[PDB]
Amino acid sequence: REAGDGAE
Amino acid sequence: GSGNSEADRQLLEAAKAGDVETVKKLCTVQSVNCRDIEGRQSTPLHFAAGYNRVSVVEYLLQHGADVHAKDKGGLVPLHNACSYGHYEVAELLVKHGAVVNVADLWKFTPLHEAAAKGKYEICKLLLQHGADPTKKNRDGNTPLDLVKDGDTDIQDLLRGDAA
Ligand SMILES: *CCCn1cc(CCCCCc2cn(CCC*)nn2)nn1
Ligand SMILES: [Cl-]
Repeated sequence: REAGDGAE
Repeated sequence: GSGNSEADRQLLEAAKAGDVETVKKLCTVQSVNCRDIEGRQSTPLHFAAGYNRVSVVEYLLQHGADVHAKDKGGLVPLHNACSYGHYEVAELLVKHGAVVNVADLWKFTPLHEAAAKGKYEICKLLLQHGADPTKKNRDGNTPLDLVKDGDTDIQDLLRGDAA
């Protein structure tokens, strides 16, 4: 499962 | 479809960066739900949600952004907000109509994301808006099954034991 876009 | 223009790429950048003035200039009915073709098909809203660009999120919601838009994995913006811990953003999305029990292609909900990433206040928020903690993803796992052992606050929350 690949990561959604974003940061935190 | 016909892909993106340079202006569309400029909009996606502004949304991820929090450059709200640029987003206001570039957002059109034709561009507000464009997709990042070379990435994972995030919309401006996916980016602004994931990168905690609250002013951008507010603007986009008020100018036709699709709260329900799916990226290549079936993530909607609320997944991104929850994964990355952005509470105000998550609340905003929920206020506009985001589906709290939405599942991606792998049947991960926003609560699975928040649990896995150790975001207690996001888990609590989602619960306060009707998130179902019994939902199982494609691996058979509930949000609780994704919680690290050190996140005992989250474990208590999902068992029914938090203050
Ligand atoms: C599905 C997750 C994909 N993923 C995450 C990682 C860890 C490295 C990521 C780099 C960390 C990073 C991103 N930013 C931007 C600001 C939030 N700053 N550091 N690998 N793969
Ligand atoms: Cl912002």
